[PDB]
Amino acid sequence: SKGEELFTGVVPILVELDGDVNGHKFSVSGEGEGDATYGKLTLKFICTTGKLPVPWPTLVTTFVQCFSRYPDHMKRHDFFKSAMPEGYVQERTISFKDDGNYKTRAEVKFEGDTLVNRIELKGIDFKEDGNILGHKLEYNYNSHNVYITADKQKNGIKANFKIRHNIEDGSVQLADHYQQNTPIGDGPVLLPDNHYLSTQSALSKDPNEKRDHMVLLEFVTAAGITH
Ligand SMILES: [Mg+2]
Ligand SMILES: [Mg+2]
Repeated sequence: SKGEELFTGVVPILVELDGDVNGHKFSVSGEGEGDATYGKLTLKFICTTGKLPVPWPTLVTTFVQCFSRYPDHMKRHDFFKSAMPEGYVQERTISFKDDGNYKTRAEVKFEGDTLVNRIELKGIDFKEDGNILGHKLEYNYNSHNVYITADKQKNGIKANFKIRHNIEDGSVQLADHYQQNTPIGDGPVLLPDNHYLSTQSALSKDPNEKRDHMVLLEFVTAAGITH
């Protein structure tokens, strides 16, 4: 199909987010590249407004699942690439257990040859000395499965998953994710059978970077269907 062919090589990525969490307003810019042939993403994010008022890991899922590797036998289930180049809206509610929530609305599409993720994020109901506003989360990331189901009435998909953020005391802060994707354009899109994205992420720091930032290396493979 047309949109999957846009991803057979290395594709430059731009991410731009504006956020307001409990009235703390901030912006982040990111750049990198994806190689969906290998399910591979490399991204660097910079807080352009100063210090990020929430922990970097809490934003990883919000900051391009079109770069997932869909095995050849699963290509007919790849909604994300099928919506390209016109793109898709991706919306989430992220519910931090015993704390606040983020609501995100993003548009993922090509601008020229560059894959862009533009996000508005709103966070409310956070506790002033909870794990988020209190910055009690370790700078690391666990592996998780993203469970995808079709949403035919919206010509799109939904997903549900649980992200676990490690707390500095050794405990875990659960972030329940509910997700909806809808295509922006008028091209045909693929409505998938149930499957999941097996996702692993590593966070690091650029030793030469003094702005508040995050480097992300992520690998994602679609799975759960055998033939
Ligand atoms: Mg291929
Ligand atoms: Mg731990």
